[PDB]
Amino acid sequence: GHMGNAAAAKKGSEQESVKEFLAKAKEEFLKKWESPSQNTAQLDHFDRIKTLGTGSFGRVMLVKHKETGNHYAMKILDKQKVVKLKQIEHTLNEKRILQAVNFPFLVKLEFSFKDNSNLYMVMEYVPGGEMFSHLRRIGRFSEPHARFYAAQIVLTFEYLHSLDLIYRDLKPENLLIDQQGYIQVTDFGFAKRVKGRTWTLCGTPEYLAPEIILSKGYNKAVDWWALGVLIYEMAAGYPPFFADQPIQIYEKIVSGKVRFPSHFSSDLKDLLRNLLQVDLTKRFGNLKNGVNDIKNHKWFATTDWIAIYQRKVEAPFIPKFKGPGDTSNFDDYEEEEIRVSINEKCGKEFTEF
Amino acid sequence: TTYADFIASGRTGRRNAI
Ligand SMILES: Nc1nccc2cccnc12
Repeated sequence: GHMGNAAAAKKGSEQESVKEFLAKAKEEFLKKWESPSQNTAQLDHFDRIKTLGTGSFGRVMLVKHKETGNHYAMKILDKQKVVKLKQIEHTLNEKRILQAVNFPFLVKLEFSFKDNSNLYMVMEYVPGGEMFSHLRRIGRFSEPHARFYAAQIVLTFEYLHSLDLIYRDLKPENLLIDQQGYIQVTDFGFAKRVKGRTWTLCGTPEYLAPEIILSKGYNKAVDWWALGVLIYEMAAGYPPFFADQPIQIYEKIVSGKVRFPSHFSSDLKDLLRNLLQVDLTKRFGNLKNGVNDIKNHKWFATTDWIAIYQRKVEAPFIPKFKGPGDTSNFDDYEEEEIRVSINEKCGKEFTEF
Repeated sequence: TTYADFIASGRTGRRNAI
């Protein structure tokens, strides 16, 4: 076969060890998803410095903890706008999952709290900027470079899915680069605990799996489809399905046709054809062999999965950082003043936060 | 080229969720 007796023995043992790790990981997770944390700080504990990113319902800002001096990234969401966009469930999901997970490539939540106007989630500051920025700047990553990042997503999804969590917003915009050149997954706005299927239409058009577009109930296989889009985008410089109107994007996605740049390796196209597989019963990550159809694919043959997890692998690049409060790896956004209303807003909607 | 068509499109910036 493709493996001799030595590699076959090592790989099987590795698989048993993954199962042992994941069972332990699920135990630790279940405690915090039953008994979340709440009210861990307050706004005046923090000096606010600069906006690191903006979204429809709030912003993320660099902040400094006054007593610690440590820098943090503070996500501020306007409670009324969240209610307005029917994002209450999603916001409560984000906080409760973030406080309960623990993995080297998942951003760590330090504090969370709320006031009359806003919800606050205070995360570890990841200074190297979004993959989005580095990718657009360089154009495309080499295959070894894309593979290093993709390997981190494969492991993160294996962990999340074993906890019955789906992520649902994979894209370069949500992947931060830390000081050692490794990925931090940020923004769990659409992450959700799911044991069977879930049904909300959400995500980003370019990354939506066909079953989301066709209004079916879906499961963790949409994350594996989204990994296929991510690897394509990283290696090509553009995603496999794009158009000026989302409806044209959706039409390309469901057609079950994808074209590849001529510089893609055959190993890469074979993996992507198996991830970008419209048929749910044939998509890699969703078969009897689970994530091992991905981890054992030829394109990942040079990947040392344990070494990646243990962060022993040299990164393709280290972001340039000239000091702990340096935001040069982030774009500049218009600053607005944080106003905290005299009256409590949407107090009942967010009782659990 | 496909890349030029991409930069020419309105989908090269940060993509809002749906
Ligand atoms: N934890 C973070 N660190 C730095 C920048 C970030 C931008 C958006 C969301 N989270 C972030």
